[PDB]
Amino acid sequence: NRDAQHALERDLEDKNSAEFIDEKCLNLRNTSDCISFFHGVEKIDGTIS
Amino acid sequence: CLYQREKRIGIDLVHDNVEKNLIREVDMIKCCQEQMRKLAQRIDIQMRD
Amino acid sequence: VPETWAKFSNDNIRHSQNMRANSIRLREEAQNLFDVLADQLWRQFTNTN
Amino acid sequence: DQSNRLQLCGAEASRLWAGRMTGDSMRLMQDKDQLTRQMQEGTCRNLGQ
Amino acid sequence: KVAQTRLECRTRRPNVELCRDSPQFKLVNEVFTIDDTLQTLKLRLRETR
Amino acid sequence: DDTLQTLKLRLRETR
Repeated sequence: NRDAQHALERDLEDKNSAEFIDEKCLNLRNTSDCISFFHGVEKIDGTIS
Repeated sequence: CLYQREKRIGIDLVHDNVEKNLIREVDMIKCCQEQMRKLAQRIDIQMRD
Repeated sequence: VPETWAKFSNDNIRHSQNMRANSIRLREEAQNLFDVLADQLWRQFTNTN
Repeated sequence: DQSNRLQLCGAEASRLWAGRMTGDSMRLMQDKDQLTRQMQEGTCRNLGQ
Repeated sequence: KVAQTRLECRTRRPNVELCRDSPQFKLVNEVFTIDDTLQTLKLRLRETR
Repeated sequence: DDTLQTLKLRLRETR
């Protein structure tokens, strides 16, 4: 049971980090600061899941 | 609510997630008003121009 | 002065269009600030709850 | 007479060409602005989902 | 700039959460389309000059 | 030029 709890809470913290990334991307606007250019668009398509 | 934390007596008189959440909320609201006021001053300068 | 029809500058118009574009940028900035600041305040409020 | 007619005809050719170019130029601007705005808000809604 | 800053921060997702979803498709789509938009705009600017 | 953009759209979608 403790091992299964560890697996569940692993997946919880992964989902929470994905949350934080998702709201930080949603908050971004045109006039918002901390924004910059990034030539690396064609390499973001490499994922796993 | 932060003033209502104070009359708590005993071993409960500690700082928790709720305390730092309230501090973060207070600082966020102060920064809210500061950003709005600076933007209004910029609008004033533009209107003069 | 030739006869003041051989002219193609009247720079007051250009300056005024520059100020109009700058004011449009300021208005868009204020609208974006409204939206993101209200959304951030809700997120912090529900986290504290 | 040929020189005078050629100069006047060249002036009116430049007339019609620049007038048609200026008339056509604004629709491209408007359509590109609308396309950019709509696709950005579609991206934001997809992020929300 | 909005597109590329959204794209860069979403590649730092954790391991199982690095997900190729429809927002990735929309961001890549928007980068390519705004590049083509920019290109035809400078071509028209050169013609008008 | 817009039909080329539509064809690129459909290419990426089908891929």
